[PDB]
Amino acid sequence: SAKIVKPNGEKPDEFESGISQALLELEMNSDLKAQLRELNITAAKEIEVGGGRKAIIIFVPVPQLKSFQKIQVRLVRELEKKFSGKHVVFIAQRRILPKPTRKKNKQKRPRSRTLTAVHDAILEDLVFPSEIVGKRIRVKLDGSRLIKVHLDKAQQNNVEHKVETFSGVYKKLTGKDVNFEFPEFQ
Amino acid sequence: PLAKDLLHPSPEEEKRKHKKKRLVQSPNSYFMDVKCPGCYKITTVFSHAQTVVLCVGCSTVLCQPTGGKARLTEGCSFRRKQ
Amino acid sequence: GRMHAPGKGLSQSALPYRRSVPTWLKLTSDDVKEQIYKLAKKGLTPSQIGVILRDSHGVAQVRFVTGNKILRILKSKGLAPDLPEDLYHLIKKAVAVRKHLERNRKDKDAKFRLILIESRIHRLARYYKTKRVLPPNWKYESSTASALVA
Amino acid sequence: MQNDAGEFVDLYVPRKCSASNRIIGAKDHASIQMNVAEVDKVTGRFNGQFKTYAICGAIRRMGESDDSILRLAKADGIVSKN
Amino acid sequence: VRMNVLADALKSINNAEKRGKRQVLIRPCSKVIVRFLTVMMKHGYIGEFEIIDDHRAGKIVVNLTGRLNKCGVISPRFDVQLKDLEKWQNNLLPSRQFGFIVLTTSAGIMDHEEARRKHTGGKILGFFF
Repeated sequence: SAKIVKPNGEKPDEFESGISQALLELEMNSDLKAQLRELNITAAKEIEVGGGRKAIIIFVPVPQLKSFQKIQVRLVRELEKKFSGKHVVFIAQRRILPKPTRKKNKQKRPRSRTLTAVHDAILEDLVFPSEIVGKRIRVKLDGSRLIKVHLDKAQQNNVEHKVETFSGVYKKLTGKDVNFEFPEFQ
Repeated sequence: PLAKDLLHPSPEEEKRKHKKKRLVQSPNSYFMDVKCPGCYKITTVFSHAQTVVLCVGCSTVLCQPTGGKARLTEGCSFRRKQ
Repeated sequence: GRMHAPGKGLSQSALPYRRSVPTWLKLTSDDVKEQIYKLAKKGLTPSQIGVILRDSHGVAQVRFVTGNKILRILKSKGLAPDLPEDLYHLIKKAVAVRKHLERNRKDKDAKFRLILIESRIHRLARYYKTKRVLPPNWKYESSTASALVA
Repeated sequence: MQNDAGEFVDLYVPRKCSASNRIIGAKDHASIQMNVAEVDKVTGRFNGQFKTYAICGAIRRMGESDDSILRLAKADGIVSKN
Repeated sequence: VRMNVLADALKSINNAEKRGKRQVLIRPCSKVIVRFLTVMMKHGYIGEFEIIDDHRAGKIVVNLTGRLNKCGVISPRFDVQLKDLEKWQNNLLPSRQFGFIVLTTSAGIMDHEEARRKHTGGKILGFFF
């Protein structure tokens, strides 16, 4: 509801009349001072998983995505307190550059910002509190493939309900379905 | 043994192979916390050390590098971390 | 296979899967770079920079902390050496063989080894003269090879 | 074998091994076809019908027929379920 | 020293299907050999196979069905035109009823029958039946 926490590269700001206001308002969390004063978010999508189970996502400028990791668990709790019945994830706006081809002086596309490295880097901030300890992409007998992501179970104690909204938000943003598994320690 | 499901091995069989050759490879190294006797300073020394690790204030020798896995000098306080 | 011995040895390091810094390493990118800027000025070389901050500092791999390699951050403001570290040690080891071979003329074994090391120098020198790490007129002269190594 | 007329033009359809899925030949004289007779649930006696398994001689001579016949009794509701 | 990675993988499948095994382990993964294997899985020779993602080159575990006769490779990637393709078929196929010489075109890694339903002669990449 204000132009401070939510900028863009462009003018449009639909569906942030309570979203950017949701983190203007809050008081006395751990790291209150170095968060409300200078950091910012970019955009938000309100997509669906399952049935009537909405999930607001936050698009983040990349150099301060690292500054959202050290306060994320003490930001998920407040944003889910205010927005009840709702899940909160943090995904960077990462800006795909197209694969060059036969068809001015464009210097070359860094592989940090390629389509393979983006659709991978979308996961390890999607599952922030559990990192990824394996990946077992498996083709489903008909050309359709399926990604099995193994999370660590050393921080299992928060990611139990978010796993089916993890696959739904990964399907809308990327286009490919996953499912998550919790294998034993090695 | 025509039907070993060689995508899901048991972790016991996973431990008793090479550090290469595994289904996903993973090293047999670890990091260990070592209290030298007589100081507050926890050391975070690597297991397969190659250097002679010295302590900062009470500057006695902590471990000895040897063949595979470093032998600690004194019987000392010691734990495997992470 | 091993290049100049018929060996089939499989013993080399295996990075783990997780690229992340562990939760106990409270040691920042600013601190590990300035440690590397300190003790590489104490005459140390990029293969032995990472070994002492693995053993006594817990930093598992500098690329997993800084996002950059060890020799890459030495060249970041110029205090990296002129010859590469691996070309330096073959040249240093070949001088030790050649000085040995002068007093020991009828050591026909070291005469066989001397061309195997010196072949590995020139095969690796032709790599760096294509990556423009070395100038194109750079030639391994055995006469001035003892002046390249200190 | 279903020509474009739609007719079966074939002397016989040979069996195939339930382990190695390959064809038992006409004179593979080590290929067994044996029956495993299931029981009823409540009293455990022979109820009349059975289940057949053909194990070809090439996979029988190799020596893991027992690994075979247990594995297809594991999958087909007979042995242990653990 | 692995000069061809499709040649090593498809040698490895061939030894275990005649050995009787239900799974193989293919140590390097490639984008040419996952598009190679979903030409024989689609025609119905192998089943579910998984790509094991590692940060270096991944592995592949293939579930063998038993319907495979031989899955070789034509090791120099020769060029084959659609005029020239018919004399490639009668050399290295057991019949004109079945089996596929799988060849990479500008429009994708295809069959030989997909290559002439399109008009897309290419480079021969391997064969399987």
